Amino acid sequence: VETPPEVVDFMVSLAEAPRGGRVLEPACAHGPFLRAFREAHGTAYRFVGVEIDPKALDLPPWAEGILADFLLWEPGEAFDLILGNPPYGIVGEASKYPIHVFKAVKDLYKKAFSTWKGKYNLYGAFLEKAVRLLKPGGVLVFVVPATWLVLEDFALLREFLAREGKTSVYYLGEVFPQKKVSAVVIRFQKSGKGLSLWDTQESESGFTPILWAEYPHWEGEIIRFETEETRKLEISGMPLGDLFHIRFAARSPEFKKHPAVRKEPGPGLVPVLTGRNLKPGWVDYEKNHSGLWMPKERAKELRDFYATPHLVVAHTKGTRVVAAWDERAYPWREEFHLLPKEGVRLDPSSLVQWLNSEAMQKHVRTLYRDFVPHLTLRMLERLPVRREYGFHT
DNA sequence: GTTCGTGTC
DNA sequence: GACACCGAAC
Ligand SMILES: NCCSC[C@H]1O[C@@H](n2cnc3c(N)ncnc32)[C@H](O)[C@@H]1O
Repeated sequence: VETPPEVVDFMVSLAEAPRGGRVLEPACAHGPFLRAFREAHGTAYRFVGVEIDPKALDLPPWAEGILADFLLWEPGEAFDLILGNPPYGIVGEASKYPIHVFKAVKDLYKKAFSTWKGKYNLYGAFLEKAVRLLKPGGVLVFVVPATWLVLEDFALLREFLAREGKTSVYYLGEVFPQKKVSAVVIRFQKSGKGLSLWDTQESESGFTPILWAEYPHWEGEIIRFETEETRKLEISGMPLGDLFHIRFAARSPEFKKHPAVRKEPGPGLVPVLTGRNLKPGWVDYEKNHSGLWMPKERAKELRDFYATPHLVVAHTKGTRVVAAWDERAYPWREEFHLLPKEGVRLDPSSLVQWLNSEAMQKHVRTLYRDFVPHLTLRMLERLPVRREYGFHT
């Protein structure tokens, strides 16, 4: 619920409004962005803050305060400038997710937002809402998690931004103390088109932006930090996804409902493996991390691919490629499981060595930095491997 | 069928 | 700060 002063200062340096313009801080609490903007650019604007919690709303006389759910709020008139730090979190059951609303409210959210996809996130909804509240040519400056650059849940959001105007993304990374989030600033303007990607560096003003790459024809594709070397490697090889079907492991409740699964070791039973069992180039078949055991030979009932040795790639070891050949064909409750496409003939050991290579680790760290704590399917399917006869590049 | 985000030390 | 969710969500 806080933004560091130098993140505020950076964002205000990116903000613009015509004089007499309408300036809005959604989820405002005491209105730090309104205050910072007014300090920097003076008093000749109309300042509005929207806050859902009356005990949090605390603005000076010069700002209009509104007590409402920003996501359901409909002003009479659109805005010249919208800035701030929206709330984040998945709306769902408290046992698993942090954002708790009545089902009727979540239904209203899904109705209001065309970018709502999968579990989605409050911050996605705040972005779509803000764009919708902009006058043509209006500017939005938000600080949000980096996850929307790459994740499937945000594909509709990226496509929406791409067609609604022009987007600049500035990577900050993990700049909130005591908060484990890699953050970006988004500067969007409701006009023109394209994407500009910027790095940043800490400075006495706060952050200095460094232009990284421009994508004038951006249509909502995943956003990555490309370099000469990442580009060269990709074109030198072919995508891993063109050689393999990529599946995910059966999930924990699938195992818990299977008649042969037990919560205890026993004769003829094998541990159900998790990501903690997967190592670079080998599998630990000994230690049980799942709390579940089953007859090895019945695993194929959950997914057919459990029946034979195959390549397993890690999902939750950060931005890394950690791969092994599961020669025993054990049951897995986690990770990616890669099955060769028709007529593909490879050497498991060669491919494993390549995927685990220092070169491959550097490749993914460059493109995807710390946006998310996973190697995702979208990243995995693009990993460059040797070109194979029958599908070159 | 598979996605996504603090918890631990 | 490295290494992990795991199951409610669609
Ligand atoms: N802008 C700082 C971080 S977001 C935290 C703040 O947003 C508020 N908030 C959470 N959800 C909101 C919503 N849907 N509409 C308006 N304010 C909201 C909280 O009350 C809190 O003050």
